[PDB]
Amino acid sequence: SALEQFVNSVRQLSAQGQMTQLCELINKSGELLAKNLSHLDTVLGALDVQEHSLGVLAVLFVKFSMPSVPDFETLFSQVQLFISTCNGEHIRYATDTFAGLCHQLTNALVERKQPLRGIGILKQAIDKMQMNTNQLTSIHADLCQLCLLAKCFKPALPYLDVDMMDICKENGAYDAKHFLCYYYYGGMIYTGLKNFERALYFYEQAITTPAMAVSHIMLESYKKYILVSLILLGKVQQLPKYTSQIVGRFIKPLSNAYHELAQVYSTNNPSELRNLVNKHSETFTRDNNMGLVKQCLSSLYKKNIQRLTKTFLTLSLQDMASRVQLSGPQEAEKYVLHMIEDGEIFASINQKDGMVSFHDNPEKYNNPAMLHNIDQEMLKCIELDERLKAMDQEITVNPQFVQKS
Amino acid sequence: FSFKKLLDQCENQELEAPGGIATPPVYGQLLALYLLHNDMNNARYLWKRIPPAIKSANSELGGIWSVGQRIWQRDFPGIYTTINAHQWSETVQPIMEALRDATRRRAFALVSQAYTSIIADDFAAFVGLPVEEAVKGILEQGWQADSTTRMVLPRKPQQLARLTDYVAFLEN
Repeated sequence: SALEQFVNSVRQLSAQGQMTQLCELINKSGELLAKNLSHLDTVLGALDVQEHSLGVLAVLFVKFSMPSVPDFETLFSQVQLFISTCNGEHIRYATDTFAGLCHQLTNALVERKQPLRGIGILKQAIDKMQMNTNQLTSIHADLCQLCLLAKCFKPALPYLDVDMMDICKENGAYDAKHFLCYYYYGGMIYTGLKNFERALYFYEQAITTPAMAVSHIMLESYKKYILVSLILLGKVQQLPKYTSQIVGRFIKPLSNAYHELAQVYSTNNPSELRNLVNKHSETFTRDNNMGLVKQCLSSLYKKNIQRLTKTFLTLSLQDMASRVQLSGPQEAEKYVLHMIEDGEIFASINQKDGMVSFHDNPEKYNNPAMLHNIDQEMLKCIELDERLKAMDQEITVNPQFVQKS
Repeated sequence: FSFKKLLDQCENQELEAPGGIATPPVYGQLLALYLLHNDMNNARYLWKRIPPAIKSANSELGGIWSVGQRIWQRDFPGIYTTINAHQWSETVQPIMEALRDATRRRAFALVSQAYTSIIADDFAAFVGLPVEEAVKGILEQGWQADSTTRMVLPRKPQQLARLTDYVAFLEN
């Protein structure tokens, strides 16, 4: 009787559109009535999939309850159905179960064999399932994982540049882990595009999550935060003091090689850094960090050269090579030329005497460009203030406190 | 202009692939377009993304990757040599000339900004041209000093609305 039950009942919920009963069945299925395999959907569901293909999304869940589904193109067909026959505004019906459905579909086979297949599917799903462009959801972590595993960094850029504020409850299905992944995997993206500032910010946000339990994601985020702070700046940036105390009790002792690497970097001895890297090579290779510490070793020379510019005005190439231990005037000239091209330094090279001069007068604050920069900063600050005021005025509605005081 | 349109076209092609595995010419065009915009990180990641079978299908991808490897090392004479050493397919021909023009402009700007006195041989290596041709050209342009010592000297010779918005916001 279940088949015609579904037929006429689904007619009611969709056509007649009583929200009470549709949510009633939806919650009745949930994670309890969705067990015992599909509801004879191998044969009965063959007729029901072609019925309306809108109430059947929860059903797909049970149709992905069985592992290693023999046909995978069926999921492709139905996802192209939801993307093509997308009305746009009734997608709010699938708000809670949708994220679980995408996580289940991607966490089974997509991450194993074809991590590029669902790159655009999740991007399409995010805009039409979550409410406001400032809202962090669980499927963000899944999409970031897909982009990281498929070596695709460009499509996920617009989904990371915008600062993400407020987190959807997902009816309690949004575990803390899904948060820690999003600010960790995405951080890797910002270490692949040579955007170290946003990578450091993402790692700092991941570290400061209040959680009294040791997780490997937190450890890896701490290690990468140390490495990125060593690359970008000459020292490890101090973490905000409001972070959980577990980081300073269990995370720090386990991540010990990175701290001594930071100490060796701060003592400013490029010769010793290479030896220290060689000594602890196995730890870095085990944690998959061959490609970040080497960047720190390379950037130590740039830091030393910049500190040289902080003191000298006109220096010989041989003298610079001796001071920065670059072992060669030609290599020092090449490094200075590369840094001039990159814009990190202000210098000129005179090859008549093999000399390098420093002209540190880039800006005079007398041009409309700085006016435009100040205007942009003003606009950002004003938008931030308006958002803060709106949030504060939204907060004051709740009667939680302020009774007699 | 046309480069941005081609980038949008190839990004659209890659984003939605009903067949999943695109043609080797498409990937080669993508690699060349990434190379043109001197964005080495994206070009390297795209090169890594490529399945080995499509790499081994055609040697045009290998040539473009050799060009990318040479340009990653900032070896301008190597870039100039490898941009003309081999041959490629028709769809990538109208982009390699633009890439060579862009790299020539970049070399000229780098020489002008990062050098006050440069040896003429170094200038010729940077531009990948015979010394005399470059000398004559920069004589006509005028950014050069003299011969004999072999030292060319490259030198480089609604406010009301915004204010009222600021003050209106400030007044609360």
